[PDB]
Amino acid sequence: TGEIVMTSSPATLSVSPGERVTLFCRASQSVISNLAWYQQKSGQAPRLLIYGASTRATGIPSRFSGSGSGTEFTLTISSLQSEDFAVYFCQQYNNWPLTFGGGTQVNVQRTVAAPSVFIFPPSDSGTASVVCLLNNFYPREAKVQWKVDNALQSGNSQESVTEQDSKDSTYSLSSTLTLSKADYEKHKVYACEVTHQGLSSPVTKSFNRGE
Amino acid sequence: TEEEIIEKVKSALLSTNKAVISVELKGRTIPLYVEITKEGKLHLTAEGATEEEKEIIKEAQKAFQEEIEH
Amino acid sequence: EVQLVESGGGLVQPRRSLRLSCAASGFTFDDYTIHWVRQAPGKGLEWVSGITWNSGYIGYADSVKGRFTISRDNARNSLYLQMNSLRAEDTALYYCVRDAYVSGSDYYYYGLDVWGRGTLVTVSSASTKGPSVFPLAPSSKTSGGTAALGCLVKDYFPEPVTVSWNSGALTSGVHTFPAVLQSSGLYSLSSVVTVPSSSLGTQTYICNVNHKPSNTKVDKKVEP
Repeated sequence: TGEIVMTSSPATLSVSPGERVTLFCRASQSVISNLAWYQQKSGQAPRLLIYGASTRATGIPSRFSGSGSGTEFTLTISSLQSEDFAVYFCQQYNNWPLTFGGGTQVNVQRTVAAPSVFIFPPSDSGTASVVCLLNNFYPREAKVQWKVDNALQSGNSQESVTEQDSKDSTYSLSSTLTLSKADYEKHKVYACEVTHQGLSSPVTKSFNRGE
Repeated sequence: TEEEIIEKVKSALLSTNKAVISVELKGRTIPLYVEITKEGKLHLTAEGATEEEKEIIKEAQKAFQEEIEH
Repeated sequence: EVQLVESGGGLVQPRRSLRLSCAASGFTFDDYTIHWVRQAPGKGLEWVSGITWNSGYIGYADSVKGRFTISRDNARNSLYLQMNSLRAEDTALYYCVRDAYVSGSDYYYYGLDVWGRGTLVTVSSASTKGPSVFPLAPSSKTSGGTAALGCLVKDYFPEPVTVSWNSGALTSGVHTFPAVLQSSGLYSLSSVVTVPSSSLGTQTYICNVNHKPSNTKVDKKVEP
């Protein structure tokens, strides 16, 4: 094949301003020092940081430094600042096809915050959907399971997660369960089961069909 | 085979003047160091490579060098 | 002002074709190799294709070979990308990217140093449909005196949809979630807000859904 796969790690990282940040990139074959690093803020084009394995681009602050040669590379932010919260990509240019890593998202570190859980019953008009809301929690990882009549659902739900809030650095998640009006009326109890490390025990919010 | 090496060398010197490619000459995966000068001189280096394996690389290096100048 | 400006993206049906363009400015176009790099929504970067200064070498990713054709016109300082047999997986933001490595130069640079803002390419069989705005009831049953209410915006196409609360009055506590693509090819989001439970009996809360591609302006009253 000849294609060189870039492997980024960690997938996500949480740090506070002032901390030292280290991001890793691994190559499937040797790339020598033909590795670049990019920074991408939300809704913006990638910005080249370091083009040689260690050569900082012109205009890039000195807190950014890169290292490695072969198949193991690192990007170091000596003292992270607020404007450094972004996604960081590695890219080899040893031979075409040019390939990027998955990317490492650096996030704002915060104290754990348990979510407040709410469940919203349907309101139609051929059918409607059930919504479960996890509001202002941290970290992002959270398990949401639907159970109608004590039966675990599967494949009929979709989740959506907000970006880290600019005020409190928390996340919000909404899980929508969609059924037909026929299947919705075949069951009585619709429960949203929520697991999160900020909760001392799994939280179950449920309702009976018909308010 | 010798044409398939020129292909991989050509794809390596597109975004960089120095690269390393893996070539399967005959029953062995040979690491190959590819280098180009500003004037356009290509050197192919094989390390721990048998004389035979070295000569096939010299033949590929000559064939691509003529294509570069022409 | 070294910059690359893309054009030509829009809505396209599967199996059809689309031609992207890129205009260069502020640098010698005939000295650099130029690349197309795409980014799926919320995913990584993927190299699509590249051309050398003289079109002497042309490369394609295996996912687009045979279907995509790249070409350049150094007389017009323009780059082009002809996309054929388009698939839904081709939906992405397409960047026009200049390579920094100029062979034969005295001082070498590397990487991808000049990017465009990108042009969005959506491949979908869906037709423009206005949003169906449903209510999320602030059920009176705790959360430490905090109540949650919202409205569900289901079955709409294409993006985007702007949601406001009480005509820009209510802002704090609002979370408009990113739209998810349903299996029906239609988009669906929801907007929620946390309010004092005592305000449920007095305060009126209004959703302000506005879908301009469909010319739909819907206001919905949320009531327990």
